[PDB]
Amino acid sequence: SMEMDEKDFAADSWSLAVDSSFLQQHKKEVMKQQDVIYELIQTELHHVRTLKIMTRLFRTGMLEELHLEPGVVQGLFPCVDELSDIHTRFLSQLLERRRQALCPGSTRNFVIHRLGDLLISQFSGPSAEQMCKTYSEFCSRHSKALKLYKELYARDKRFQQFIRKVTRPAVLKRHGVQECILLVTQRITKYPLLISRILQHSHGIEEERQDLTTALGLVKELLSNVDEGIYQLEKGARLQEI
Amino acid sequence: AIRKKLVIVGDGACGKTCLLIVFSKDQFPEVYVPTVFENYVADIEVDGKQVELALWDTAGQEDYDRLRPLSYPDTDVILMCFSIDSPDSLENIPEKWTPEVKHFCPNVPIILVGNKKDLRNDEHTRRELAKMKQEPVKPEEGRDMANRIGAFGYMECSAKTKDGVREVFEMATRAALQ
Ligand SMILES: c1cc([C@@H]2CCCNC2)c2cc[nH]c2c1
Repeated sequence: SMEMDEKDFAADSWSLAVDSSFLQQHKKEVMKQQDVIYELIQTELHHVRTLKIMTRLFRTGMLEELHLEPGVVQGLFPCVDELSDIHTRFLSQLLERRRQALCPGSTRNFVIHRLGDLLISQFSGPSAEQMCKTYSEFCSRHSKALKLYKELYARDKRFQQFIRKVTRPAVLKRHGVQECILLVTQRITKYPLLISRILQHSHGIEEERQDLTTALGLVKELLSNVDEGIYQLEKGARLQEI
Repeated sequence: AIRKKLVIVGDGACGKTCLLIVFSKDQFPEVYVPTVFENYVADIEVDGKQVELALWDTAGQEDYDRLRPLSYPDTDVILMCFSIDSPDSLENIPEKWTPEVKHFCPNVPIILVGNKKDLRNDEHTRRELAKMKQEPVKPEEGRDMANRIGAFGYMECSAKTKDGVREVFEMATRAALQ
């Protein structure tokens, strides 16, 4: 992550991120909607950060320090470049929507009134097709990635020393290789929970309530498609077993 | 310190996300309660043993039968949650959650946890339940279900007041060490 975005999302809520003199000017219903929108952006920022630890810290570090065969590194981090592209782009739009909403003279006071339109765009058309295809591939390769990790850590000394070195800082406590893989798999099922709670506090504008209802239906359609397209791959599985 | 993994399972409104948030923050959040829980690695010392307990939630995965089991690999302890204000969440334990957890986590200890124990003394809760010929889950009903499914043990808690929360996680750590 970058310092600018970390400070903007350091607070536990939107009501603690904005100036208290700006908070006072708003209705509690707006504060509640903004707190949930802020949680969605803050967790999207953490999700992209998880993907950067996988591509830059783990994957590239293995390629440059261990000179591990790229097919092994690919098996450990399937679709990480594609996932990083999809979520970094989505995050850029969420961050730009917040930036545009800032008051002049302020880097923290903002109200996001429109979100449904961005959520319909992300979860429809080509971008939705790419998320469905990428998560179906990722989640089908998830178990194999974990077994490959466990084999290498237990039997390779240089790989074990690499892992222990890169995961030593306290900021990486919940971000080991297996933890990153499960954090990524679980991300997609957080979207309907966050969007439903945003919808609960977005009845003030009828068009926004309609856009969030549409976005919710699109995320559920995507999740159902990803779930149906999954079949766990096994390393060295025979045709007779498939 | 040894590394252990804990996963919480249960119906959508069983209060599992609130339980994980309250333990990881070590208090009931006063300004805003988060909608979701990502993960957390707790530093716990139980009975003289130091453990790193990784905490995971299955909230949002209840309708996705092929995504949900991806949370199960290498689990050391399962917390199987139900809500005391929801007797219908208790009946889903034996024939939905128990067969799934025994298939994907064989020989993993299960702790049956009765959440929202404070609602046993809530008037609005008792009135809404009496309209459907129901009442809050009794302590003996929770213990009998835990006995029936072969649970390691039965525990109760309240994320709202923090009562029994620390004890649940210390016992889960002891269960993961056996
Ligand atoms: C949930 C449950 C199961 C099995 C089948 C029924 C008994 N319990 C275990 C599977 C198998 C694949 N995905 C699953 C999700």
